[PDB]
Amino acid sequence: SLYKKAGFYTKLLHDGIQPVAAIDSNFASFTYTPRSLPEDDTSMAILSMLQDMNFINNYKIDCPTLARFCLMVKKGYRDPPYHNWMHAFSVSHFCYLLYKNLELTNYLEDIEIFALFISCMCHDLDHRGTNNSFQVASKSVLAALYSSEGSVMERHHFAQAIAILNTHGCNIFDHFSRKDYQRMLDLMRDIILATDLAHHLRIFKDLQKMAEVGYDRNNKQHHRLLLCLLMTSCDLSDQTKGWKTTRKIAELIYKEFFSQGDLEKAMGNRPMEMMDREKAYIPELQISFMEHIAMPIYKLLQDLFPKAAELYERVASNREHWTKVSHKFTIRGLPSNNSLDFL
Ligand SMILES: FC(F)(F)c1ccc(C2(Nc3nc(Cl)nc4[nH]ncc34)CC2)cc1
Ligand SMILES: [Mg+2]
Ligand SMILES: [Zn+2]
Repeated sequence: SLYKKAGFYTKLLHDGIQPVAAIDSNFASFTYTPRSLPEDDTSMAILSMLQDMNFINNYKIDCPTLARFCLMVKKGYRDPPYHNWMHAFSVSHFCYLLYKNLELTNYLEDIEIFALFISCMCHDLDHRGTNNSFQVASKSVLAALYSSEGSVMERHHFAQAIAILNTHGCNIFDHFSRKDYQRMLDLMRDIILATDLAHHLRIFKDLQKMAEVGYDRNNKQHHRLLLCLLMTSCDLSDQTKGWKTTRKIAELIYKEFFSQGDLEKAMGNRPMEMMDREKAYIPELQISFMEHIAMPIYKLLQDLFPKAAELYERVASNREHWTKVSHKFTIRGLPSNNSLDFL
């Protein structure tokens, strides 16, 4: 359960902005797997995505500042099995895919799409590999600061994003007017807070009403609801890839969850079944998660955007795969080598 922080640019300045096709001919496709990109090339890819969506020119972002901001964001992640920089990078890449494939400019303002992308990069900053309940039970400093207000980790991720912006030479919004700077801060707050599953459960009925009634580009509340759904779709986007990706990501999620469970047992507390390596049955847990969480999210995206139908079908397909592998996976927890390669 010990996950380190790396700390407390010239290569990026020389040629950090590359045309996206030079990274991969399939870079703008829903079939691209951003986790296949070497970690050392992710900062360059973030700049390339911002350049390709024309945010650098349109918002007059200073490249050296953007380069330092990206490197600070990357250094802001610890190394738990799942909630690390590679997860934030892939979430950010999915946000770029939504922009490239769904024509978001017809549903949201350019500033909202910009905030969505930046929020994707920052959304799990300084994650400790533990959930909100753990912060409360361990009586952590983060729970002392935010438990009374809800979404302990999410409030911390936002606070860490703000601290990066307040670091000298990293303020990418420095030249914005007081009104636009505040709007960026407000959007990032709401978008990051939408990554709390408890928040998604609370607004579901309203998201399912919006899809039923149809999207209204002049309803400010519809813009807020869409941003929440888009953020959760980016957060769970590993579920829209091939079966090898979903299987590997399930292995990382449970390595992280089981370490939290071992830590709660060492504290003399009984963990949730899904966090207990002696009780958890991963195929059944993934089928419930796919059915209750990911599948309804992508079905809502399909209802609002017809081009997103392939995403839902890919998620439904990965859920069907868990049913088929459950015959070959006959143990609780993970095998001794923490790998699901045997499947
Ligand atoms: F809000 C939301 F965006 F929908 C969201 C919902 C769940 C989660 C996490 N929990 C999961 N639990 C299980 Cl069993 N499998 C998983 N696969 N990918 C994620 C995830 C990672 C914390 C994050 C965001
Ligand atoms: Mg999170
Ligand atoms: Zn996340």
